[PDB]
Amino acid sequence: LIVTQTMKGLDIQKVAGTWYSLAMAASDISLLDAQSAPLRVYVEELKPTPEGDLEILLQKWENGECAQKKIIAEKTKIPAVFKIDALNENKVLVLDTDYKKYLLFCMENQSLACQCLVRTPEVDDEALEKFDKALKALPMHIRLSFNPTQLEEQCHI
Amino acid sequence: LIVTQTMKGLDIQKVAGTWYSLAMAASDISLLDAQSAPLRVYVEELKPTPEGDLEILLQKWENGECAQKKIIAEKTKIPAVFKIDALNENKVLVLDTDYKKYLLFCMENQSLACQCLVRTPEVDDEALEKFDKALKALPMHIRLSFNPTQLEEQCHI
Ligand SMILES: CCCCCCCCCCCCOS(=O)(=O)O
Ligand SMILES: CCCCCCCCCCCCOS(=O)(=O)O
Repeated sequence: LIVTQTMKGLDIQKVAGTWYSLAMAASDISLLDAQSAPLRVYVEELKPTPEGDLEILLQKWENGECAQKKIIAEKTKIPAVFKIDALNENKVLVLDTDYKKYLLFCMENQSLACQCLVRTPEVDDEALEKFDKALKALPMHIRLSFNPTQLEEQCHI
Repeated sequence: LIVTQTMKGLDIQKVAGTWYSLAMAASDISLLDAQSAPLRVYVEELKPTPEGDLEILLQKWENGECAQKKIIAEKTKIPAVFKIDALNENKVLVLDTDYKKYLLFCMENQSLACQCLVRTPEVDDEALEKFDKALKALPMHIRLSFNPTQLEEQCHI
């Protein structure tokens, strides 16, 4: 592991709905620098299933255009940790959430990216503070932040 | 203005010599995101002149390659503020320095980029702390950081 913050008592059902990728950070600049960078992903919505897996809808710049993406995170024995089936299986960790305003999560394979998710297209200073505090314990080298205008655009244009 | 930290008592002669661009931050992502981004510049050396102007040597990715650059910052009535002659004249502000370990500066036209400069190819946590504290009073949206290996490479490859 690298991340050692996970949320206790996570009720996955309650993260359902609309999210905005307010800020992102990664351990390597190449993970986030270009518009087409591997982990430069913009969360649209989370749909927990009844079995407790997590369907994710997001946007990614790929074809020289903003593409829709539907991916599936499978549950593990840890309620705050999920697993996506890629070539090498990537781990998703929910560090913290209050369900109604913000959610903080990291993705790790080694390399790592984290995001601050918010419910509304607004700069939540407080959620950004939690994000930054969760991150000082991590070796990040690129950090991005978006404004309310960009949050309402496809791929944060 | 946007930046309202400048260093008091700056002795420009004493910033002469070798510097490393340890961290950079900008108000807009486009200023720093790509390798060829406008303000993605890597400081090599500062040469104050006897009149008190400041010659800057730096590296910039431009031709699909890492290019050498020699630019001149002209003094103003404020010891911590200098002016580069571009199409629109850009202002350079020295926020803080201890001459021997770190220097913090911002460039502003509106948009803005700041850097944490260090003498040695080492992660100075303390200088990075000062940088981050000087920045919370600013509206930055992209932040980059480099490791010791990259600091010894041309254009931080
Ligand atoms: C509880 C938080 C939910 C996790 C948020 C989404 C993680 C997305 C991982 C994308 C990997 C790369 O995606 S790709 O389809 O473009 O290859
Ligand atoms: C005391 C600190 C000294 C200031 C550091 C250098 C500022 C460089 C501004 C580059 C502008 C863009 O440069 S360009 O030549 O590529 O167009």
